[PDB]
Amino acid sequence: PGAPWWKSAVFYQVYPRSFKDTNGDGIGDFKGLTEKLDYLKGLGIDAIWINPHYASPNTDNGYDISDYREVMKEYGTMEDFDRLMAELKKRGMRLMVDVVINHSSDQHEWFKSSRASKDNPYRDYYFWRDGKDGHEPNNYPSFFGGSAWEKDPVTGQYYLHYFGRQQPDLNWDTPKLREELYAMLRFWLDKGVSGMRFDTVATYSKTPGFPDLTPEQMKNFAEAYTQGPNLHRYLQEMHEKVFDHYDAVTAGEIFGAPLNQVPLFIDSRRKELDMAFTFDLIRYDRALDRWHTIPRTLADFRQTIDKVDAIAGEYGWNTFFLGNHDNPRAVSHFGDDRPQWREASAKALATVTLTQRGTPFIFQGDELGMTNYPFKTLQDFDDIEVKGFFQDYVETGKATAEELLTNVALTSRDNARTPFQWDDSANAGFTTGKPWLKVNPNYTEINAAREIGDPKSVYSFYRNLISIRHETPALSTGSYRDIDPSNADVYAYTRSQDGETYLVVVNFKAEPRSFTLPDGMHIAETLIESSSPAAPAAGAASLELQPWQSGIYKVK
Ligand SMILES: O[C@H]1[C@H](O)[C@@H](O)CN2CC[C@H](O)[C@H]12
Ligand SMILES: [Ca+2]
Repeated sequence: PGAPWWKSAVFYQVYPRSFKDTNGDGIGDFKGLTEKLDYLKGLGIDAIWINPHYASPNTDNGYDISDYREVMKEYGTMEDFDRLMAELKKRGMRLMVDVVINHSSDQHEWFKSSRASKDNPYRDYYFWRDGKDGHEPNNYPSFFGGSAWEKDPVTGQYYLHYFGRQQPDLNWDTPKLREELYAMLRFWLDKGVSGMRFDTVATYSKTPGFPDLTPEQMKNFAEAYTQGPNLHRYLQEMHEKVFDHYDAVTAGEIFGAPLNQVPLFIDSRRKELDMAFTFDLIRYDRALDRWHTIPRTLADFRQTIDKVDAIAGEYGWNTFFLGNHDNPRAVSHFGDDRPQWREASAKALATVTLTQRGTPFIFQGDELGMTNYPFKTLQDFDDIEVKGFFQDYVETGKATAEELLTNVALTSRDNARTPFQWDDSANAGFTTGKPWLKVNPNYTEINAAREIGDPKSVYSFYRNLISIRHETPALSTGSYRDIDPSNADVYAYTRSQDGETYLVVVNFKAEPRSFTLPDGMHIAETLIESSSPAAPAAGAASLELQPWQSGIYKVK
């Protein structure tokens, strides 16, 4: 046969709100993105995943949708969206949109209607329950602070919201609701979108009766929220009624679920979703409370990647990324963002990202080596999630405001949301006004204009890597083997296909290291290296590595 285009594609994630402002209000928009398509095409991007672009009050920057058929006012008009679509097609590029249907905004007409009385036809489009013992219906906590149940004086009942209080969860147990969601998907699919990514797909099915979580379940409530008994039945129904009739690739953001459950969502035979977005790797060093970090090593990094790759089996398929809108900057998180190591570790991480088995997603700015932001106060964070931590940990006295600041500065989602650094003009050329979130001061040295014409820049390294992955089948769809899962200094692995085998070797330490190839394996050619003064000699049986050196080789 032949593998789907998405298996060998290189994606780029665009967080519109922080990509390019074209009208000075401080917020990125569609015209800004459209304006930059040549830039992304020049980088080598085959497809783009854009975060929510629908009408929204923005309590959660797009993830709280008030109208699924209207574009977000801040991003432009439907006309602008259409133009973006057309310009993408002109360049033979594809678009993947985010689909948020676990919950809607509390400003969506379905909710306004639903909440008005106990007897309207939209009551069951959401979850309404009586409280118990003078308290909420049960002990369900919300990811964004306090209880997941909010009382509404109009009826005396509580509505469910796993996330924000203004993000009431939709009721998938109601057939009419499901049908409205399907009609909604076709609306966008009919416009030609090539892919759909489903925000927290594993939480659609709620547990019948809403019994309290046990003390143990309470310790990782996210997991219990992915245990609805009708989850896969709904996902299968959605595929049968919708995707079965289209040519779009589907991807699921499997948030909170144990890795062993992943295959149920992506095994092509099950006819649910095509690709998986998991959190195991990107949160491999994150505490349960989500704002503390736990020390880990390369050994933990690779072993996690090893498990994730393994559950894709023969019929499944994974996405791979080191960054996104919900996590700290890749170079800061996995590399070394100190002035003297930022570029070297950034290039090394790029080598990892583009040689992994699965479909790579490059988050905007990582091609430049962008870092975390130097937050000084809790007020420097815009994120609703941080407010949630304050409510749950500072007001309850479990931690001081300074403790929260110290720790969340390294885990916050806002680290990834500061304006993309185009050049060194005001606000790194992101806007002519005041950015919605402060630009990182390091924009004077880290910016696209400065790296674009520099063949030694992190940008060029990514471009060269993308070019190379595109020309080497084994690097996309080939098998994967970790040479030594327990090694905490150097990450080395092979990718193979149709007799050809490649070797990737990446030094994660800021010191010289050595690597001996597996018995009987020899360097045949060097495809590329970063931070290396000399390529190995043909036939080499070992490698000498500089601090943070990376390389892709064809072996024999
Ligand atoms: O970005 C968030 C968003 O705030 C919510 O709609 C929930 N989603 C699931 C968790 C994932 O990170 C994503
Ligand atoms: Ca704007």
